[PDB]
Amino acid sequence: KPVSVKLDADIKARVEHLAETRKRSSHWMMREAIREYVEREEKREALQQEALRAWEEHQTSGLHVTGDEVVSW
Amino acid sequence: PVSVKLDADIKARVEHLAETRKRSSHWMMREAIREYVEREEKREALQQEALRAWEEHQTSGLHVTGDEVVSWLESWGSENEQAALHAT
Amino acid sequence: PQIVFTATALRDLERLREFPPAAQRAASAIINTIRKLESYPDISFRELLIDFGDTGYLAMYQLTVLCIRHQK
Amino acid sequence: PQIVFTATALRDLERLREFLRSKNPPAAQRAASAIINTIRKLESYPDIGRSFRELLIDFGDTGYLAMYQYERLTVLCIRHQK
Repeated sequence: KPVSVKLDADIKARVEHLAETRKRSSHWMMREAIREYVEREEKREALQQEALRAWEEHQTSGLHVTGDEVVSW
Repeated sequence: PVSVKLDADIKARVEHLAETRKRSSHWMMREAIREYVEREEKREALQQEALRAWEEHQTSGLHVTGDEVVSWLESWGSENEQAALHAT
Repeated sequence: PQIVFTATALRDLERLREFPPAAQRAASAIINTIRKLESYPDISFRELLIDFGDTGYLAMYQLTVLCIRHQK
Repeated sequence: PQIVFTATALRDLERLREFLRSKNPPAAQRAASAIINTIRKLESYPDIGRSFRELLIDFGDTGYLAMYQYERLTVLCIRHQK
């Protein structure tokens, strides 16, 4: 399912230069660059949700802490 | 500029991700390539300095054995440490 | 600051505890981490670092509300 | 194989050492063991990576990257910080 992307020129030049070296296609080039991005942000914004769910559980209940001295657990 | 890319199901994970962190799908994709080419240009750099390092070793011919640096390394952090020599 | 801890961060510690000097080892790395937070909270919240020995852990927080500390 | 280091790999080790000082409290002795493990696992099953390949050496905070070649003495060239 093709989709157009406006490139910053100068990069496209750096994109196409690494394609000369690696002896691969400028298309498969970015074809990975998109995967490795989401393949990383999918996990990072997955643990963001974990910590964000903890905030939801606190912002609606009690808690303890001080220092090695619990209070309202 | 203005050239097109085509992905498969991955674009769905993109468009879904380009909605969670509420960002532009078209923007996100671009950051991907920059981060990529930046990382990947640094990999191409490590290649040559690796490749060069060799070319120097093949010409110079000098080296150190793993045992010597194994000998060196086992004294790291234990006050009386050591150095490294250079055999030919 | 008051240096608070969440339930999700509390159970992430009990997860930790289970896993040889360690009983009194990694505990010291967190009490250091705890008390340097009582002064320097660093700085959108940032879950701080944590390193002792084998590998390091990840205590995310925001009172400094400490929510979730996963193994990285 | 002979497991040989290059001059470039020795001084990547030197940079490395002189660093850890201001790096991990006692991970100097922790990084050292990781390399000797990587050194003597090259002495045996010599392979891994990506016509020579690379090899990652993991220890504590983060890890480094050994690069090496070959047919009877895996010359070890370059170990930068990744």
